[PDB]
Amino acid sequence: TEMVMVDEIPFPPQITTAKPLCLLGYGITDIEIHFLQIKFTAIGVYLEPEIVGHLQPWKGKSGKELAENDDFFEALISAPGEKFLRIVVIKEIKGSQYGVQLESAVRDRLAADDKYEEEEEEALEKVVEFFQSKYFKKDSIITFHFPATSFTAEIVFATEGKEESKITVENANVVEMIKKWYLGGTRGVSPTTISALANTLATELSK
Amino acid sequence: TEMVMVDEIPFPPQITTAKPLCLLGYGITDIEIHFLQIKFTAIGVYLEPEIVGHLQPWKGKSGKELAENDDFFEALISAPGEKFLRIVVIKEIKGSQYGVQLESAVRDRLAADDKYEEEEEEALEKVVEFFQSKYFKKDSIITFHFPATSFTAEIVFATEGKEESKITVENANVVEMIKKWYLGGTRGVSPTTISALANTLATELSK
Repeated sequence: TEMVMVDEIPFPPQITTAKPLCLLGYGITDIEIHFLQIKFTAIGVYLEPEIVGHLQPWKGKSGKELAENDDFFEALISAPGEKFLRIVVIKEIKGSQYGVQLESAVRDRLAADDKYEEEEEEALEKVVEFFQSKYFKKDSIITFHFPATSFTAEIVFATEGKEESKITVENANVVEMIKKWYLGGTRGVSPTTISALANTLATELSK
Repeated sequence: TEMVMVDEIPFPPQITTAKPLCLLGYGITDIEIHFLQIKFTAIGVYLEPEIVGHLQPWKGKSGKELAENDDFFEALISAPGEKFLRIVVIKEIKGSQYGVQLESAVRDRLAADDKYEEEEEEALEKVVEFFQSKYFKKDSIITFHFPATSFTAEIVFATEGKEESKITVENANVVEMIKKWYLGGTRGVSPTTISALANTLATELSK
């Protein structure tokens, strides 16, 4: 089966964790400023096809109204089942620059919920340390696997030449805010990914 | 004599037009966002040493107070004498992306002064057309020469391989707003260049 080209970067149409997962959304992170676009990463979102059954309260809704519906994305983020994010570096950067973008996104959300406590701080520190020790060359790959059987996340960094590097995040709140960074509707870091997911899910939910 | 390294790009310490001109300020254009710096261009500002005599109303002022003094930079922009800007591309871009940044900076200033009239529009169109036909490879060089003897500007684009390409801007108002884009104090496109000029001129004005 053919790779899906996401802004000229190949993505598998299916990934298997504990279950077969389908590519149901993809997009990029970028900035458009001074009449210029600069692309940072490409993203693929992999979900169980059965997620359409968990999202039946939104059947008949269009992609445009699902794209602006933060309750919908809240349900998707918390739906039961396996989930997997695949991120491919476009602009080379220091690992610690992604670390701090992540840390700031997670800390901000924890603080807003008053959940920035000892365990969250310790878990987030371990994630920051993990990225601090990496260099994100172009086509490097970060993956976030969210298993259905625990409120944890396994983070893998892969780059040609080196062996895969891995950590497991054990704090549920930190794991939730990582999911929200990428998947929280109008607050997601990648509006293109949100629109693709929302359009793909609206179509599946109409059937 | 040694080249002056401006963020790893060489700049002559002196350029000769109608008169010998000294490098009195240099800096970069950049964006700092998402905990990351992206550098667009390096700038050198070349002025007659005699400009210190035209700026005597600001003698005894420090670099920090000259850096926040828009009357000072207004006097520098309009002072008599030869002036030369040298811009070296760091991030490769389309010519039309610099064209539109320029056009938007000039048009905005003309509009604020209600000077966006037929002649200005025609002159600015010719500048936009000039850049539209170029590709700004890294280390390409844009120079703006402002002669003391007319209210005009000669723009030169140079890149290795190709011959120099040149146009002459004949509209005084457009030429003034180009100078202000780069040199207008707290409104300049390059705060680093402003600070360097202001510190260099403060020191010379103290002698």
